[PDB]
Amino acid sequence: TTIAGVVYKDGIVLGADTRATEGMVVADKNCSKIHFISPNIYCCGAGTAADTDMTTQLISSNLELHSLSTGRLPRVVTANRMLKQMLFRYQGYIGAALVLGGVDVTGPHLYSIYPHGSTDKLPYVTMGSGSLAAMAVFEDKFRPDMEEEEAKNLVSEAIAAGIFNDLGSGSNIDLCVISKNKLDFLRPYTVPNKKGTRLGRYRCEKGTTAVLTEKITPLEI
Amino acid sequence: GYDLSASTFSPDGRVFQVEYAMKAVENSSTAIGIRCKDGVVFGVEKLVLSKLYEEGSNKRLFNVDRHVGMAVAGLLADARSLADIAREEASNFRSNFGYNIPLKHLADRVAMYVHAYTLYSAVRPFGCSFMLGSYSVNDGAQLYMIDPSGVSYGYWGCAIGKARQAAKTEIEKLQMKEMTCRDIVKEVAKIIYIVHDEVKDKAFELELSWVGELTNGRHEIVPKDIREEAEKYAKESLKEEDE
Amino acid sequence: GFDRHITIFSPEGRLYQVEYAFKAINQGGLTSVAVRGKDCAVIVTQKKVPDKLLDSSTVTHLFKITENIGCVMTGMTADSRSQVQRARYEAANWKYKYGYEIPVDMLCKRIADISQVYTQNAEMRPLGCCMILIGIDEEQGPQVYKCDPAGYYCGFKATAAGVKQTESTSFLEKKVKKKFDWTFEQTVETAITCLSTVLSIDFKPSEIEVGVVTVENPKFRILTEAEIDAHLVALAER
Amino acid sequence: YSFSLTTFSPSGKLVQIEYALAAVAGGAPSVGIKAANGVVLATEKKQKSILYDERSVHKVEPITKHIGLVYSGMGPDYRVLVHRARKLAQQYYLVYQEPIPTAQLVQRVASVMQEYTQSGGVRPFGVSLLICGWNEGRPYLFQSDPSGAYFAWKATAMGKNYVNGKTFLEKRYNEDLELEDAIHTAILTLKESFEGQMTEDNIEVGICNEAGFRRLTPTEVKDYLAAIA
Amino acid sequence: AAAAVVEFQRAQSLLSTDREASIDILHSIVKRAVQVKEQSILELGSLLAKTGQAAELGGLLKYVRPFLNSISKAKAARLVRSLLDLFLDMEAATGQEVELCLECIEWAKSEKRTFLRQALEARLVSLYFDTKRYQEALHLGSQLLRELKKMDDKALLVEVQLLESKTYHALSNLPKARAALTSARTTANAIYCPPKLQATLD
Amino acid sequence: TTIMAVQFDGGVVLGADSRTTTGSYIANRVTDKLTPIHDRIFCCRSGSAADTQAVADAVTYQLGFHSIELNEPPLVHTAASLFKEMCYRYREDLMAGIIIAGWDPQEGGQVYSVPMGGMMVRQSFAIGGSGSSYIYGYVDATYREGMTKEECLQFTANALALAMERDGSSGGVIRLAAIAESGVERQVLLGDQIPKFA
Amino acid sequence: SKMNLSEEVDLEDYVARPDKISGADINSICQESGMLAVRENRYIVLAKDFEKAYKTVIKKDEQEHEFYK
Repeated sequence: TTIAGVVYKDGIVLGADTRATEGMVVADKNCSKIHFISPNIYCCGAGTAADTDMTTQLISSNLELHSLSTGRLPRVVTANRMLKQMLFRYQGYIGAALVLGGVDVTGPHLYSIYPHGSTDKLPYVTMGSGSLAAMAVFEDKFRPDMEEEEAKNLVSEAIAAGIFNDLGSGSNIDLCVISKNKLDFLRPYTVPNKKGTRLGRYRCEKGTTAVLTEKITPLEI
Repeated sequence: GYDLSASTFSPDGRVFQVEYAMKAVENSSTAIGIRCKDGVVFGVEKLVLSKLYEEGSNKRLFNVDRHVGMAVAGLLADARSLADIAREEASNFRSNFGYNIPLKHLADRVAMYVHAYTLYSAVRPFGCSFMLGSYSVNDGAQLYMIDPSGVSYGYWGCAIGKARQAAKTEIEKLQMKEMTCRDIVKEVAKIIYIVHDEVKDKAFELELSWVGELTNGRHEIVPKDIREEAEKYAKESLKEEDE
Repeated sequence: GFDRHITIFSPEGRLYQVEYAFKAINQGGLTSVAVRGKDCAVIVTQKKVPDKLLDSSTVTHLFKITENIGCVMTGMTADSRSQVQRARYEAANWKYKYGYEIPVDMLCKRIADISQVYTQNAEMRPLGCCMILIGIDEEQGPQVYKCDPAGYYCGFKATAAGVKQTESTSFLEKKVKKKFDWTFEQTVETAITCLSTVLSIDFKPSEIEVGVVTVENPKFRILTEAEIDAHLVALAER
Repeated sequence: YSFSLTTFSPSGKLVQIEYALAAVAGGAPSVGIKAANGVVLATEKKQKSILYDERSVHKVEPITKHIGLVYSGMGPDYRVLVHRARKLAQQYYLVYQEPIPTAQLVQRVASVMQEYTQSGGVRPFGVSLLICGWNEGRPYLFQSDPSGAYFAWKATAMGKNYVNGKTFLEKRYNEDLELEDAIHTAILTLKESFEGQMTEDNIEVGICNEAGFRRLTPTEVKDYLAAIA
Repeated sequence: AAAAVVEFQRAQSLLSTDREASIDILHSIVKRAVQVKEQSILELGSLLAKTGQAAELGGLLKYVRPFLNSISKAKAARLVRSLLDLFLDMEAATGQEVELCLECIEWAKSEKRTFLRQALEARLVSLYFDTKRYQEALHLGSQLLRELKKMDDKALLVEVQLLESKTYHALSNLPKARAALTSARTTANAIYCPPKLQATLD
Repeated sequence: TTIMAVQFDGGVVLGADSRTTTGSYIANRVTDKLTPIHDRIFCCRSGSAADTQAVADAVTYQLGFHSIELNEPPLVHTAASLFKEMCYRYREDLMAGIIIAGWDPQEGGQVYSVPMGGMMVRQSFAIGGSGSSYIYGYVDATYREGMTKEECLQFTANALALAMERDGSSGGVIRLAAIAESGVERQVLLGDQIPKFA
Repeated sequence: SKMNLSEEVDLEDYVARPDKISGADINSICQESGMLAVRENRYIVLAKDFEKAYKTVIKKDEQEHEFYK
């Protein structure tokens, strides 16, 4: 896994790679690692895929109920508090390395929540297996108050570094750019590696494994 | 709206069982508490119902904490229950936060307990009203009164029981804010003796106490010599009034 | 059958015990008025101390739910204190759970829901107190809300509770018909003169409590005797 | 208490539920009309003075991005029921990552009302609900009753003059209506019983179509009122 | 936005001083945000109503209709009715009234509005009667009566039956005008009949 | 982690390094170890970041509610007592040392050190964290009664700089915070304002 | 019509109110407005007079609890 996020001038940009490895084999190639917490809040997930998915889903539902009650746009502080408190309740056993990021009334915010519940409110964060390479890229070429396109390119470069220099990292790069007005969900942003371009067709003939039984059932429409 | 439960409002919006608890409160003998400038002095007109009891056999003055003492009036069983509740509140406060409970906070907590009991019909309001008194160097001398409805109000001089109005007039005839505890003790004894109704109750004992700077913010029963001097002052005052 | 407990619906609706809770609120004996200006929210309340033995510093119906939210309570004082403690607990829990100060509307919604539970269940009684919350919302400005023992929590531009609730509401209605854009002094004066006119009393600085929240200073402040006297003297001079 | 306060009368009727129905019928008028491409829930939001800020307590509340809900009866009971409906919708979404069907939401809110009719120390909800929804590609209008019974309606009215509103809807309603026309019909039905000039603020309306349920702003309600005057 | 407001008060000042300049500025605004355009259309329509000019305001209808319906407010029936009523309280017998009303009715049919369509058809039969096209008035009125009988409101019904009564009084003598008037009176007896309608009946 | 809190007449000054390592990798380079509790009380956290943050939030909630109830500013001793109750009750669950320090009107200028285990003891100056040891002797040598405001600031900066420079698990910037009558004033020594030795 | 009102009255605002008041009540409102005018020694009744008279006469406002609706 390789998730990252960075806060630029007008908002934030999150970026995840796309791969899920069940063990040491590529189980998925297009796993969506960026989860919808709120119209203005998205959370990249790493670690146990089901655990992150269900944690983000539960907090998204809680925040939807909270927003319906309040009549106001939810806040990244609320999202971070919910995530951290629940992850602390489950004694780090709810393994979900999260990069939460949103744009509420009080500007853009980006937190990095760890499985044990510890949180960090940093301008740029990276988590997952490729976190080291992504943070290398960020520490290498990050400056405060970036613009939309350069922040997009920075996060793309970081996630690409993770993908290439880390095993078990994604194939494509997904981004989510959140501002006071727009919520672009670029999926995929790029495809650094597409496929090996298989050679000519090598299929067998029409009919090569006969059957022991046949039970065609013409079910009604 | 009947008056058989605290969960029922009268057609007038008046919970009647709380008023009946107050009616039970204004049947005990009397209890005054005067907040001097450097302490609080409690006095109780402890009616010795029979000569068979020992002096101090029905103590209506309890030490809720090192620095807090309460004087109760009404049902002694309910008063003892509330004293135990206040004692455990003070102990819990000290154990959790690490310092002596402020009297205002303790009074608020106990009053909210009394309100918890006056809310529902599964229980009944406490049939006793009490006064809390404390002195601290950093918070002055504080006196509060809490009634069956759970109404905690601070006072400079308060009276509960039968002759609360008479005790209130006698207390109003004082410059409490500028006196010292050593003299407010004599004044309290005088007030107890004045408000006492000899022909109606006859037998009578005076139970005093104070918490002040002279006690280092600690609630204690009045020493025997001081109590005797105050009682003599009250007797001579009554004699002079008669003459 | 039973207008003795809430959960009966006397046979046209008419929750009689809730109506009796409102009657208790009136029976409390005091009156409170709340107004909101362009940038300020003010709550005045009559202050009665008929003993000279009472501390007169503990006789207060103005409470601080949190540093930025104040309230004035009317009706039974024990129930008022209980609901104030509940409001403080709810505000603190909201801050701990969501990470930002509870809005006044949400706080009144919480207490109104609790009162609704009291009216829904038969074991309890609807505690007879009226709460008026004051605060500065980050976007809606000086929010002023009022919760009642039935669970109603409508937000108001200017409201009142107590024995003279109707007359205070009528006076504030007349005032808000015209030029409701009130400065801080204008709104404080409006509240004070509303209470004075309704009670037919010339207010000394002693027998009133004033609580204020302003956008510039969004901290619930209980004005001191000196400030109340300054406002009253200005009112008398004008 | 644990003993039910809603019991059968010697005539085999639940007088407690009947009295809850009376409380509902004494509530503010509300109308729900399902058009060919959406639904409209209108309601009377008349305050007792201009002091009442008619922007804090909303008479029509959304429960999901495709379900809205208005009521007639007790405001606090409506509040608790809308909160419970929101929680039920969120639970349904969490279990099945799919917005709760309107039929299921009304079924579960009706079950809540029924269990408050049956339970021991409680009172039947003094509100009747008018859920509207756009699950699938069809509009749904459901009325849930204090008894816990839910009826699917082409168009209905509940409140003070609900019988008159229902007669008016029968006369004026056709299956071929379109959302902007059903809004006209709903506001006209409310006017049929409204006592006074119908301002854009003392009334509230919420539509529900493919885009999802949304409470029309006072500006849009003003435009509709001007077109209907 | 700020420029729009500034030119709005400029148009108000020119309304106060010399209305023509304000009207020209309003046309400039319309040619030139959706709220600004619709508002300015409203004021300039009112100004043309006051000044008595009809061809310009009809051209305004022709121009706006497409943009009016497309830009926003599918409830643009507001503006359509407003401008038609501006015409039709500024009655001038310019001939273009019938075409404008038919165009608006067809637009309402396209939008699927029904009460707007029926109100426009009622006042269209009024226009046909006022322009002496009695046969067309009678046919449209009969269709509108058949619609409004099944969609019971009784008010536009009474108005349409009164218009049919007047048309028959003008054309087919009074064995049919009397019957139409009787129908109008009977229908009116079952509703309040606001003072205008009651006076028209009487 | 390196944290210090030293007392002076009329207030206190807290200081902390800004490093947070998940092993040999710095998860956070600019961590904010200092955490305000109510208005003047601050806690320097050390050990498990999750446990420290959770206990800090819980104590903040408890102390805010307590201060609202009392209508008075909370005592530094009261805040330290809350921290000590929580830590001592959940010793085995929590791995978190803390340094409470602040000012209150009653006995202003207080520093309590609640190490892991949950024992509350007042001190003139308190040290904590992984890098504590490397400077604890130095601070014992260099401390003297009567420190003034700026001299305490310099002492804290020097001690934290030494701990950061000699400790692998400590580094980054030095965040200082002086609390007194006027209030709390924060500051950061980034790269050169950090004192250097040799 | 029998009284002499100032041209600023605009009785429509009073008519369009949600009060169940009889013709006797309307006569009382007008009569009290005239009485206030006489009190202030004026022979023309003002909107002030009508406002005060209406508030003095139609004082039925009481109860109507808001939670029933």
